[PDB]
Amino acid sequence: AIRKKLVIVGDGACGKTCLLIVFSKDQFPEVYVPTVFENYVADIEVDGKQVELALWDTAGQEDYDRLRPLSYPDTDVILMCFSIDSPDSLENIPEKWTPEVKHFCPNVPIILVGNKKDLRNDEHTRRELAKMKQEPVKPEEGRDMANRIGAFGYMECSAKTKDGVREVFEMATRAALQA
Amino acid sequence: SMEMDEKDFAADSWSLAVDSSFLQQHKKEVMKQQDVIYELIQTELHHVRTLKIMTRLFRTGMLEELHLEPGVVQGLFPCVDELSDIHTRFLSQLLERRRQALCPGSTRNFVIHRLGDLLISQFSGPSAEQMCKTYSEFCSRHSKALKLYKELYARDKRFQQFIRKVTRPAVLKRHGVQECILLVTQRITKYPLLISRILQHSHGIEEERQDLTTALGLVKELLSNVDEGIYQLEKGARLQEIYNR
Ligand SMILES: CN(C)C(=O)c1ccc(F)cc1Br
Repeated sequence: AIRKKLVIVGDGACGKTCLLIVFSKDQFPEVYVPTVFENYVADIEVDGKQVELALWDTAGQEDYDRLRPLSYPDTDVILMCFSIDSPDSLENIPEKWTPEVKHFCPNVPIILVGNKKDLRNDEHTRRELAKMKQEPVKPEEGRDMANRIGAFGYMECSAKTKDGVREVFEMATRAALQA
Repeated sequence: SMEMDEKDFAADSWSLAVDSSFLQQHKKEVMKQQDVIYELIQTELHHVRTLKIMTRLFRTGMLEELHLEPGVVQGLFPCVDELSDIHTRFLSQLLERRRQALCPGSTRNFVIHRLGDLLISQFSGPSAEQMCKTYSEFCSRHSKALKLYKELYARDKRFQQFIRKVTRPAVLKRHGVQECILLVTQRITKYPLLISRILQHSHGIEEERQDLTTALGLVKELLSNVDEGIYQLEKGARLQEIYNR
């Protein structure tokens, strides 16, 4: 099994911590959802290849520009996250997160991930966003941003229901294995 | 970690650690506050364990088994004794607050009502100055430690055999040398997230809400000072590269 490193980046409200927790336990916690994620090494077999995929979160480092880059050395794949219930999290992708990741992780594949996809058709979410002249992120808006930023691909998931979570990490493993 | 503390923090939450008959005596808001305090102590116990792997398994094993050049082990594990002293002392205070709160006849049923004062003490005065000095030094030497590790693993056979030997057990799966270094660098930025969530469930006693608000501010001040005090050291960097920063 070859060792690969994955780092997830995105705004504080993007759901990156929850996504790593749900994947690493293969379960949305029924009693207590942890506030933080330390690290994890997942055993993944994708397209017949066995990989040990180390997972890291950047939560808590968003305001600290000299501490945050210490998470990037030798990263093999980046998950760049935004929440579908937050068009503001999607607007910060191209000129804040993307230039930083391209600088510290040159030539590393980026997968743009739309989290909380279950909220796209949530009535409470649609009412709250409409007060700021907003609506949940549409799939084409996500794909277009991924295309513009030079992402390897665009994917969506819901940590709450687990839908799409396995597929995101299997694809990240395939991206980490490419030349 | 020692078995007594591992068993006390084996459960995924405070609500699963205490007896169900004790859990049922508390209101939902108390259970939510205690679950987050339990996560702060449990993650602190694991952080002190990461530092013990670095000092006892790696650092001391390299000194006792290998023939490394002088200054190489200090380069791989900068400030680890100072970091161990800071966090073992903090963990001791957290565990003593829990132990004093136990019900007589129980080794698992407790409620911690007064964490804020302990956090203000940790993140103020000389202990905060030592945390700031130690993390500014450690985090500035982080890139250099990773590069030194990679060079030794690729070129020294006895070093590669030593690493493969001591990291083979399944309990070391997440704790290779580079993984330990990044776990330590990331620890300090977990504190505001944990403290803010404890504060969210600590409004019942106004003195406690005020104390956690003060602690959160002190932790953010420490992080801002550490972040401003970092500049990565590079082996063989020339003075001209430094003054042209
Ligand atoms: C001076 N120095 C080591 C860097 O700027 C750096 C480079 C790459 C990386 F992934 C993280 C960092 Br921090």
